[PDB]
Amino acid sequence: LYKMSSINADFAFNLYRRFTVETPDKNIFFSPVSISAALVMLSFGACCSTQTEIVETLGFNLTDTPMVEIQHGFQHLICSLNFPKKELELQIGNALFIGKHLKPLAKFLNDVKTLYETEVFSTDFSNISAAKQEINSHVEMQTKGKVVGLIQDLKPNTIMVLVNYIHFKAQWANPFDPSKTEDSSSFLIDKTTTVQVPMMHQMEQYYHLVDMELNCTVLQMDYSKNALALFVLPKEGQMESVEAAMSSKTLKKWNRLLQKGWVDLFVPKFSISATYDLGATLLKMGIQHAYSENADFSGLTEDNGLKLSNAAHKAVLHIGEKGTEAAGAMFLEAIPR
Ligand SMILES: N[C@@H](Cc1cc(I)c(Oc2cc(I)c(O)c(I)c2)c(I)c1)C(=O)O
Repeated sequence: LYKMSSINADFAFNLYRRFTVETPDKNIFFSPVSISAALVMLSFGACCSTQTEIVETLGFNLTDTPMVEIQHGFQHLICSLNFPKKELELQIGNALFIGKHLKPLAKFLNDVKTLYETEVFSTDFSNISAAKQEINSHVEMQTKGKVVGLIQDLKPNTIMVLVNYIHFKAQWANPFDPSKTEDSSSFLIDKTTTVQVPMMHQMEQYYHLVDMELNCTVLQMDYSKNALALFVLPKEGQMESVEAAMSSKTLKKWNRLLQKGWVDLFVPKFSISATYDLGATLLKMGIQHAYSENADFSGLTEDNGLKLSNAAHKAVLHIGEKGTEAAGAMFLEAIPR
């Protein structure tokens, strides 16, 4: 419901915080919905503690939201996100690359295809090089060329890869005039160091606030339809404290407090990318049995013949005068159990 949105948001912020620990004072950029979607999809085929660990790690309490409701919730979410929207490109889909010799349950396959935007491909993982290339170029195509080389290394014993992809392209409700963009303006990257970036500039009415508790400025920039960007600008030295406070509760607070008024606004034009090896992180967060010799994916294949081995994510962002283009992909790799 809006219950799910609250849970998924808090998962995003907790995972975000894990990243600030693994790569401190560095660019962070990921798609929470992509990561959550891949794991939920994996959970559809899992049983018992293997299944429950995955959803609990995603933030859910199975007393509050039974397994079945979580499944239906995520199927509804991905359907809604993919629903045609004028002036907005947003697609999120998944692909299952199944080994030639695996015995996937027709139930699992029919379910993910009908209910979870899944394309299924029979894959010859005995040519591990060609398989890696096939999967990479499919993710590349589905992300409109924006996510290149998702998979760097694929284990020779790989017998299944689950991939989720997201592509987003939208125009600002109020685009910037490139004739007002300063070619070269300073951006502070640490206390004593600046980099030069093009700085877009406009004066318009925007929803905004100063959080008096957190000492950050929050700025909402709408896209032309069904979407928005939130920029959170901490006071000097206050990034750590703002990061600690990010939560669904904090977003709900801001939603009430944001007020539309005139702002003389300067936003950088830039592109960034980020990659994450997620195997160890997901284990630490509580996904354990999925990796073990006693992994229970009895809902996926006839012979419960696999276990999770690797996971990784790549995401890219561009912001310019016209709008924003962002893409991401998540993969989970399985080997014989
Ligand atoms: N106020 C305008 C603009 C706005 C939309 C969203 I989406 C949002 O982000 C969240 C995220 C979660 I999770 C919530 O529970 C809530 I409430 C808002 C915020 I901040 C502001 C609107 O409503 O369209």
